[PDB]
Amino acid sequence: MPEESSPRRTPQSIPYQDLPHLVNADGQYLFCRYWAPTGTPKALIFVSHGAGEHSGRYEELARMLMGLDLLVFAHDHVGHGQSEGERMVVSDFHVFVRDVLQHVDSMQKDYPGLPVFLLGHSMGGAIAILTAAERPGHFAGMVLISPLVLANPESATTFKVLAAKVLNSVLPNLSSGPIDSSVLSRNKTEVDIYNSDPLICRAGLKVCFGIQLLNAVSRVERALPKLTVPFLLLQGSADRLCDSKGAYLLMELAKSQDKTLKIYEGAYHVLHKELPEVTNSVFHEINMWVSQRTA
Ligand SMILES: O=C(c1ccco1)N1CCN([C@@H]2CC(=O)N(c3ccc(-c4ccc(F)cc4)cc3)C2)CC1
Repeated sequence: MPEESSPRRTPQSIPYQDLPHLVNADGQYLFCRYWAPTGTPKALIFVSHGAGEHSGRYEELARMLMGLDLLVFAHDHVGHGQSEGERMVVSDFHVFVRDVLQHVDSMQKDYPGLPVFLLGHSMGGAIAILTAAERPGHFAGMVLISPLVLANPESATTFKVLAAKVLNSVLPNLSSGPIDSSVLSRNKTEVDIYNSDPLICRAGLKVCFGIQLLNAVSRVERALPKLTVPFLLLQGSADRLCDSKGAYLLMELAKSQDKTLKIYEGAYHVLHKELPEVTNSVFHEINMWVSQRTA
């Protein structure tokens, strides 16, 4: 008599059968999160995290959105957090977009008729832009916190010089330095918390993953003229990763009839984990923007 194989587990050894999950098109398990209101939801909102992090970093923002009677959902992208995959490896950037679409499609089946929004930060913001561009007219709105639109010219040059070797030769272990958290938030407590979270990937960016991030920038650039979804764009002027010029480029090139930009003077990259004055303002502005577009 044949027997079923040992239960499939997260990279942290927890059986997926004990957790909310989804199996993507490549047969990889993605860990899922849900924050649902007690009544009937007004809308659905997908939360898209960035490179090296995971959906658990959005707990407070998700609970604020749930308090507005929206059903919030998320997953850890492939190679991240509690999902499967070689850490910070992706065969092609589109895998991230494909997986977001599968989860959105799955959720719209269980809750039909509801409008669906996207919220993304950094690489997760590039994913949100590409997801909306793939389905024009389908999403009710998008909230972008420092999206990857234009990379910091210094970081782009470093990755274009490191790609030069990998694209022309076989160098599977080639990597750049790790994500420097101290220059991504002025809130030292938040930097310390990020540095203490075991689910964050602290290794240096592999050149093959940096190539997929440069692909994402190129794809976002082509997608901008086709974007029509309503969006709220939050950007810090002292962003060392996602150059503020990209936020201005997104306001200029998108065709969306409903687009708004809020610049946070002197703020660093991670606006939702910045100084309390900035983070409180970010939560308030997202609350107002989504409240005005839901009923
Ligand atoms: O919560 C925190 C935190 C709290 C306090 C301090 O930090 N986070 C740290 C930053 N991290 C970002 C997510 C993401 O996509 N990152 C990233 C973006 C572009 C790149 C990029 C690099 C080179 C390039 F050429 C293009 C893009 C690299 C990484 C980072 C979000 C989570």
